[PDB]
Amino acid sequence: RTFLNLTKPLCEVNSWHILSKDNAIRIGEDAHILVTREPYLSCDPQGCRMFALSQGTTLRGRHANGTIHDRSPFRALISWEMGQAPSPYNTRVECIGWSSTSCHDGMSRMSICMSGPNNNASAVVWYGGRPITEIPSWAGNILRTQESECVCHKGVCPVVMTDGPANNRAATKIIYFKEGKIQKIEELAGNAQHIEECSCYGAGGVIKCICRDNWKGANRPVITIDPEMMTHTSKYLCSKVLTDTSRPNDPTNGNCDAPITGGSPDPGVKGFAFLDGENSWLGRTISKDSRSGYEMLKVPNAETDIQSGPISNQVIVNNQNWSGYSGAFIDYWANKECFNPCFYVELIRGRPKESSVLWTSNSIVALCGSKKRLGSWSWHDGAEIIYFE
Amino acid sequence: RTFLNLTKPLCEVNSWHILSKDNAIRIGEDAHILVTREPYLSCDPQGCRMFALSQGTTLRGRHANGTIHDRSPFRALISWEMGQAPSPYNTRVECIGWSSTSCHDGMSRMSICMSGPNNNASAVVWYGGRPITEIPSWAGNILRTQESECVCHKGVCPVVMTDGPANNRAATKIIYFKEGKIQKIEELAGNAQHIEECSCYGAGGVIKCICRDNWKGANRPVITIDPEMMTHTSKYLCSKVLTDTSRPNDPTNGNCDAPITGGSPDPGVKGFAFLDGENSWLGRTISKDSRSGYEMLKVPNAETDIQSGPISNQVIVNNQNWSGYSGAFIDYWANKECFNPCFYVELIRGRPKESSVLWTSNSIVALCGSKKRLGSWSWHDGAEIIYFE
Amino acid sequence: RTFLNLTKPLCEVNSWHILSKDNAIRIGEDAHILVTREPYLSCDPQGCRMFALSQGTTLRGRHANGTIHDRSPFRALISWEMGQAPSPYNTRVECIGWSSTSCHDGMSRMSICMSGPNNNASAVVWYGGRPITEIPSWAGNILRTQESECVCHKGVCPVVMTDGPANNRAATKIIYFKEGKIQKIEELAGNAQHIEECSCYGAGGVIKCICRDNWKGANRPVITIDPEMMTHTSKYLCSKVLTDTSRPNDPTNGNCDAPITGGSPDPGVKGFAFLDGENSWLGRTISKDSRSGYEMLKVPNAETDIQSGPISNQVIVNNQNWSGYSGAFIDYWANKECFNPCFYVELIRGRPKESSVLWTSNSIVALCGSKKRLGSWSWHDGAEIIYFE
Amino acid sequence: RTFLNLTKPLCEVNSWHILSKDNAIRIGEDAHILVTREPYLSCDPQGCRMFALSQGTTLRGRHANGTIHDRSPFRALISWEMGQAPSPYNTRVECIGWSSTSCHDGMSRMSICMSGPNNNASAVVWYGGRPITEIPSWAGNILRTQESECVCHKGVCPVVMTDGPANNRAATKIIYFKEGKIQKIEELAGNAQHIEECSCYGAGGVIKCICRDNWKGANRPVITIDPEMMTHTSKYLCSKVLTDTSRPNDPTNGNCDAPITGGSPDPGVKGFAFLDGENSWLGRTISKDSRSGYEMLKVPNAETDIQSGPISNQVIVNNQNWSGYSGAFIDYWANKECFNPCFYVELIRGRPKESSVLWTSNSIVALCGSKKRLGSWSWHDGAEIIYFE
Ligand SMILES: *[C@@H]1O[C@H](CO)[C@@H](O[C@@H]2O[C@H](CO)[C@@H](O[C@@H]3O[C@H](CO[C@H]4O[C@H](CO)[C@@H](O)[C@H](O)[C@@H]4O)[C@@H](O)[C@H](O[C@H]4O[C@H](CO)[C@@H](O)[C@H](O)[C@@H]4O[C@H]4O[C@H](CO)[C@@H](O)[C@H](O)[C@@H]4O)[C@@H]3O)[C@H](O)[C@H]2NC(C)=O)[C@H](O)[C@H]1NC(C)=O
Ligand SMILES: *[C@@H]1O[C@H](CO)[C@@H](O[C@@H]2O[C@H](CO)[C@@H](O)[C@H](O)[C@H]2NC(C)=O)[C@H](O)[C@H]1NC(C)=O
Ligand SMILES: *[C@@H]1O[C@H](CO)[C@@H](O)[C@H](O)[C@H]1NC(C)=O
Ligand SMILES: [Ca+2]
Ligand SMILES: [Ca+2]
Ligand SMILES: [Ca+2]
Ligand SMILES: [Ca+2]
Repeated sequence: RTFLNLTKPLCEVNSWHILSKDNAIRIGEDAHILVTREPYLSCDPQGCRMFALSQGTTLRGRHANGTIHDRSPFRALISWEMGQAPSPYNTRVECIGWSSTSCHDGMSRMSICMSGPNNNASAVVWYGGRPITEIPSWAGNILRTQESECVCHKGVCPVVMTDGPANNRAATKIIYFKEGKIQKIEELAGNAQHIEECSCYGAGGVIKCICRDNWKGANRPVITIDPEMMTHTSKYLCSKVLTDTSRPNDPTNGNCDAPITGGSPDPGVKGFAFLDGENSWLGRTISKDSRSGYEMLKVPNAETDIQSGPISNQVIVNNQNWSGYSGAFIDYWANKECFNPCFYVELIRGRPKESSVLWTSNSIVALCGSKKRLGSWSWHDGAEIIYFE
Repeated sequence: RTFLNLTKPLCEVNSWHILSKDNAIRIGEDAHILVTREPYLSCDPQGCRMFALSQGTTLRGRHANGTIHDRSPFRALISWEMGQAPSPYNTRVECIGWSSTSCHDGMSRMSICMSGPNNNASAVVWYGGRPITEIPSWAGNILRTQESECVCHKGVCPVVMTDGPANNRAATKIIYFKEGKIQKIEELAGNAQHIEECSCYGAGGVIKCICRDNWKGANRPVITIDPEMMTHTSKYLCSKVLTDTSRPNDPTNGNCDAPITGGSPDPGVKGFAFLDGENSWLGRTISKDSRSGYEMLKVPNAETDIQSGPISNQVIVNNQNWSGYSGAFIDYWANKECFNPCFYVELIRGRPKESSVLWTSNSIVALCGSKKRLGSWSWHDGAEIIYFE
Repeated sequence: RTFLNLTKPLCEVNSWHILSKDNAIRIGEDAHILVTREPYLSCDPQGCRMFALSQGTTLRGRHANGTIHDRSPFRALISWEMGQAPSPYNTRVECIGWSSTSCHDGMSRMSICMSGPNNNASAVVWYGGRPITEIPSWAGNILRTQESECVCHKGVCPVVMTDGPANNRAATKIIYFKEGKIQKIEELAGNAQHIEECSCYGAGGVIKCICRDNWKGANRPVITIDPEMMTHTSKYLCSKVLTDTSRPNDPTNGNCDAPITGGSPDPGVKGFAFLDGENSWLGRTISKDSRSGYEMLKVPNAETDIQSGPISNQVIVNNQNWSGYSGAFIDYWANKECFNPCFYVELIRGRPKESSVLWTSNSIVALCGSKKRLGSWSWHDGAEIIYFE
Repeated sequence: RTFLNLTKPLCEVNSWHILSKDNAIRIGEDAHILVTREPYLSCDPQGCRMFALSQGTTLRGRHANGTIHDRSPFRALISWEMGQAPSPYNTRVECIGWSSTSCHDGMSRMSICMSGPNNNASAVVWYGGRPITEIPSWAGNILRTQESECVCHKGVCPVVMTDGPANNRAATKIIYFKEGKIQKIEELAGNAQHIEECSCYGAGGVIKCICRDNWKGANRPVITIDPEMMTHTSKYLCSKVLTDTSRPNDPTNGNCDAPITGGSPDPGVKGFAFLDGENSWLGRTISKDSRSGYEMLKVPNAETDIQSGPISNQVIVNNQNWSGYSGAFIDYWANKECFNPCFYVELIRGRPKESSVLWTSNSIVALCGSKKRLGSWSWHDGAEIIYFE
């Protein structure tokens, strides 16, 4: 084994093929399946695994009552074999807490969890299954991180974190790790005005993080990171195709260097994009208002062109079904000439959209790029809420 | 580890001994057992595994309701240790979809799943647990495959696929894979008029696939494949002993080169045969109308002689019990000078034949050849439907 | 790895220490635990495992109804990590059937299961997890074997099998296996008049099997096997201390060469003994009539002296609790200069003795020798039958 | 690959970070989770595991009724992957009994369990999964041991055991093991007047065991062990900060060489401390009467200074929540220059404090030292007792 180096370009992508689906809510109606939210996937030289924040209870259990609540001492980052649903029997605890990221550097896995009260949270950084570093809150307001995978290059794994208000200017930092140890800490610089829940991927020696501006923008901030120099720049996705939720109608032109505001009633959702000239794809909920549906839009030069619009689309989840967070990952250890973009959509079931149940949970679907023009259908959660009533 | 070569002849078979039985429906009455159908077994250097298409629900779960339906976004190919029943806790997801095949080449396992809507399905081809190739539907009508194992020789694994009507001429192809990559594609040639759900095995450098003509024939198509030249020929099993379901009474003579028009009310069922001159064995349901019972018939020269009839028989499942699909596999890595034929029978329970329950599932029984003359009994599913009422 | 040989002597035993207990019935009252009976343990270079014949249903499942019945197509030999209870999720299917034995030769494990109808049963012999040999019934009346571990010496593993009446003269054979292949078959020789369910162990290059005479004797047959010459002799335990169930009161003298009759209402139970001159121990149920209680008695020269009586005792299961079958095993791979005797007791719950439930199952306790004088208590099953009503 | 040597010093500790939490009671309200008590953690070269004494029943099972009872034939030491909750499906049985210790010497794991009746208990000492040695009771009154990990140096692992009354003078021994074999036995010497349930850790070639005086002292006894010379001394923690439960108010001065008595109604609880001059931390329940709350107190020179008081505190469990036993462990195989203190708190639920249920069980939280000043949260058992009514 050797350190992963981000030497390869992104693969050409013309459509998206099915990678995995865990059907967790369908199965968890009867089997012992943990309540989760904030899922993702991350790979290593041996393959890929699903990750999520457990609520420390099963879905049918009486303790599922109240799991709309985001932060508790009963949450933990868990991982499991891709495709399986998360049970108490097949899940690995990565760290304890209510916000996370994880990535493999080619040698071992780094996992990070924040826990604690809102005014006094702390991150614990784990490497190869052991705790290495702890980081106290710097702003006394919910120190928190990506909720999808980090990316490593020559053993250096940058991680984006935020501490401060969700609805105003906050203190975002990029922390550069190696074997779980802090190499360098940078304050956020550039034109992004607020940063949450970054979705990051690497290609051609550059890491790109596509994030959530919870304060103003319905356009997504983009942080571009040089993992060798350990420096970064930031701005917004230039395209007029707005990809946060809630958002207004797409304007005539986007804005590379400032938020495009508007939309109702919610300030943001975790999301992602792959940005590679003509080979650029933006995910978004189909609804401009709610976390419903999910579509992939091929928008050439989305990163640079304020007039860029879609040239193709693929519906991943139809607009009659619930979605949620979405994020980027790549199997960097695949036997391929290029790094092939993948993504997941979190399929939220229960509260607040479905208030006939006392709980909130999700299932997962994941897809990767194809150079072919593949047919598509909706990969919605598939559980019947009435069965849980 | 090296590539498997089909260098051995088939073992002499006089009797069939019990290999495995999972008793999934009996166990699943109380334990967390996934709803399945279209099962099979496939082996590798280390041992043998059971495979099936999950319905993404447990048997006692409320989502078992409606599982008569063949195609949904909640289906997946799953595999598990031979003999165990399939639960959410002991199963590996091989790929996502509603039609599959899988085989080990001696180095790693190739698995293929079709998914998507009827008019726009796609295959994803996996190797060593990673996605390698995607294949779009070529005829826009349920792109689909074997529902039992493929077979490999010197790294080349041919797979039979069909796209188009189930009740008319369709577009069948033989696709030759190596490490999940397409080496060659041939259109079906020869005298077989319709091809579904091929059951395939190898011996003496030749692969034979015994299939289901869903259009006209109650006699089964036979495809003979040279995996070195990557060429094939096709025709029908010659024997008067007709092996599809439904079928009419066995005629005075079979027909090597044309379908013999069937019985009532089913157009076909997946089945298999081992064809080796005198050492030839044909499986079929005992009922000529329906998926009930299962028998093995030794029919010397079934492949070449229209007058060939049985010289011995073994009842596998009595005709008072439900059967289903059946298929071939071989433990190619056994410590034996010959390749010993094995088969499974899918034991279907619930709908449509048992409509007092809302679900359709199955269990599995598997047997392999013996040179001895062994006694037999019926290996029926064994669950009491009344318990599920 | 190397083939095990049996050159070492038996360790001195002055009392018995607890090795394992699975509490299967206690746990299975509310967890998914398989119905079993006929358990045992067997070891290999890595450790020891528990074995039993599953009934192919959970204990709380509706299919547990009727599990008094000994033989069905839904039974299989399952193994699992010592001390765990047997669930559908942690058990390995060794083979399919309703009578078994198993042993490790130092290189791989051999497992044998009989299945089929009473008049036409057959054994399948597995080695290293693959089927090797099949053996048809020779007398047409429930071909059957030890229900505890066999024993191997320099690759040769003898197994005692019986085919014929349970209540009169039957056809017993010793079959000598190597790598699952038949080396030699011998008809039973000597003065034992009937043989069932042998409990076997090795020491000093010799295998002793202590069996059950179901026809006449309340004293136990003893078969002495030389695994190098592949020959055997047979007689009865000489001691006046009678160890089958049912049995009469112990007489003033035993009989080395004929069955001692008497006892009511049961013709026999599987049991065991370790016979090593002054270092000899006999197990038996505490009740003379019924399968209740269990005691270990140190009976110097039990194998050779008709007047031999106990010089020490250890109650293993008190006489207010149900026992069942018992048998011998040894960890032949321990880091010791001698082979230390171990045994298990099957703790039967449910029918026929506990008729308030519809099922029959068991749990397991296992103990090994100590040279120390250890205190003792009763290791009964521990479940409350009322909880299952 | 090598025997652990206790060469490294203790790391500097300024606050405590979360390591693991299993949330067993919350999860076990619906999933199949074993009833336990007396938990701990122990690590090896590969990772850390949770340990506890099972009660041989699940929490929702009818057999959970009466599990306040400490000693039965149905208890066993089980271990499982750190962070998971203990189920019948993911737990390894280490040994059978109702008092235990375990530790890894760098090569293999030693586990010890006591079992049997009060007047005649015995220990069985296991090494690398096999039984090695048995020790009969020397005082005929509940032979018993640490209930948390032992510590090894150059293959020698000392273990503190007690036999005799809980409420008067008893017979304590230190037994030095290597590969599970007794190297030396010492009678307790020094000023400690009664010893129970030692919590032990090593640093700089010295092992320090912080114990429970159940006879007199509310201050904790401290046994100091030289694992090379295999010798020891004993006394009490000097600090006026009393750390047993029940205890009186902290006096003006502690006493290094004799018990500080008082407190009501209970004579003791298992506890721990790390003692390293200025770098010294004492755990205790927040309540001086009952097993509620848990606090860590930095008490410089607690081991040597009768006037030493706290200079910092961290609430681990709030005083509105139930706690229980606590103990020391260290990941001796961490990639760090110093050994980092860790500890766990047992979070007892059910009887006798919560008598609305018929059972007694626990969950686990574990924390390790940080050199940082981290914020803190209460890590209580998050279950709602009403859900179990
Ligand atoms: C314990 O298990 C054993 C295995 O050792 C099992 O063996 C089986 O026994 C039966 C006979 O009992 C064998 O049955 C034979 O099967 C063939 C083929 O049958 C299929 O096809 C025919 C035609 O379509 C169907 O009617 C039939 O239902 C099957 O689907 C038949 O051709 C055989 O018929 C001949 O033998 C009969 C006597 O056995 C005659 O009565 C009959 O007239 C036929 O005779 C002619 O051929 C004989 C040569 O086989 C010859 O001896 C005669 O002189 C004459 O020319 C027959 O029905 C079956 O193959 C065996 N299976 C295996 C795997 O070995 C035992 O029966 C069972 N024992 C028990 C229960 O105690
Ligand atoms: C039985 O097995 C033992 C243990 O493997 C063999 O012991 C070896 O004996 C030879 C002398 O015959 C010594 O040189 C070796 O050092 C021994 N090996 C060990 C690891 O103890 C023994 O040879 C075997 N006996 C037979 C006849 O097979
Ligand atoms: C148990 O099985 C017997 C025999 O089939 C049947 O009479 C009875 O109804 C069954 N009882 C239950 C409760 O399933
Ligand atoms: Ca926004
Ligand atoms: Ca047909
Ligand atoms: Ca008898
Ligand atoms: Ca005390």
